[PDB]
Amino acid sequence: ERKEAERIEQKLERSEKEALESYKKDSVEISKYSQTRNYFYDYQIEANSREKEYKELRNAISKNKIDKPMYVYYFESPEKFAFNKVIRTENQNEISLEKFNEFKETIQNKLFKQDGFKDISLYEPGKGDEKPTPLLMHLKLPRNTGMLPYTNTNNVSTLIEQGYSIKIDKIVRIVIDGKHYIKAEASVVSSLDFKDDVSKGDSWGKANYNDWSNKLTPNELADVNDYMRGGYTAINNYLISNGPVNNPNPELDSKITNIENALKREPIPTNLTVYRRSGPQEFGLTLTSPEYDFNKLENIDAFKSKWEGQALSYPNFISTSIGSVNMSAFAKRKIVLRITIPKGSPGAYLSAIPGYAGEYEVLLNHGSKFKINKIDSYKDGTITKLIVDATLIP
Amino acid sequence: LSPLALNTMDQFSSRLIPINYDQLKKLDAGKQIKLETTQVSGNFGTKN
Repeated sequence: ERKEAERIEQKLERSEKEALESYKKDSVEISKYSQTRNYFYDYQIEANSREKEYKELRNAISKNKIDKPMYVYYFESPEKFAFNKVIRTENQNEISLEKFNEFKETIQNKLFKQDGFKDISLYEPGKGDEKPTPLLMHLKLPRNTGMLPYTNTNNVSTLIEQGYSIKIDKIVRIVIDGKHYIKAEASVVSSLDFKDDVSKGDSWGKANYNDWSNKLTPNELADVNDYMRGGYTAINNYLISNGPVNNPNPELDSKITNIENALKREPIPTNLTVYRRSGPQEFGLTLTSPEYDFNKLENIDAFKSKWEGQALSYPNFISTSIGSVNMSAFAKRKIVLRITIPKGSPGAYLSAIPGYAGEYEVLLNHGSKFKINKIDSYKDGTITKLIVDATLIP
Repeated sequence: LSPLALNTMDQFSSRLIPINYDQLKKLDAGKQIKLETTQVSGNFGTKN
């Protein structure tokens, strides 16, 4: 479809032309920068030499869209589907029944999100195409997604940016030119997310939760404000210490019930992802522990082995920051929790109400269960921090 | 400037436009030929 590509490339001005030219010879490093971009401080995200490249590439990708859902196809490494093993090596031909069994059981119900530029195709991988990994996934893009095909010296390939989480229903074994491959069918889940849109996130929060307090009696609003202003380090510690079992008492049970009712009163209308900078003490680890030191690769590997796919829970009141930038108050923490909140789930925006209510603070029900999907790391100066794709379970 | 000349009918401008002997007689009687335009092709420009 070079005719469409030449029709659509003329409307691109010089800036998009240079962005695509820089992409064509340096796709790998631009992409690698694209996955890990938004977790740095508010200063680094404006003082790099590739931030403009990312912005203009996103602009070019979102310049032209698709009017209907259409299927796309590409090769994905199993490492991004919470599989730390290798299914079948490059020189081998066939895959084991066992390896198929663990691979299928590993992705039973787990949603994985991708947030970088990537190369996809609209056709099955026939002859003349390179095959990086034994994994094959047929992806279903929804309506109005970024779609900017570009042409090489002889052939044409397409580039998209992902801001969604994908779920795989079934996997099968197929034979392509004498080798065994795994074929997965996946779908794109709609949601909302603000990687760096501080203004847009603030606007969304104030638009939704400005009318929040209009439905509440003044006494309950005053109680909530007082509790979040003065006793945030008291009730949380009381809940952590297993109060209802050790020392039952109504003076705090009333507070817990009122806060739970207020937080359960209003569910979200649309899926959002919140970022919690979890502390090492939350996972029961201390700064002097060798497993805590994430500078080495083996500690990251061990944490992934023992905590990827495991369940999590927060007996305290959950506080989340919608922003993805590193904050001064939470600078030293290496673990950032990427909680995906689906529609109908508890959660209330506390920054819509006036005053300094915190850092984009959002409160949820105590004792909430969490599901961990994947554990990945990025370079942060000299140290390597930690990201967990938490999921909220009813 | 002077008007342009349209005197060929084929795709490669190599065949002139003929008429009959009776049509020639009608033209010699003082009758006139009327030119009607039916359609016009053309392009527009899209500016980057």
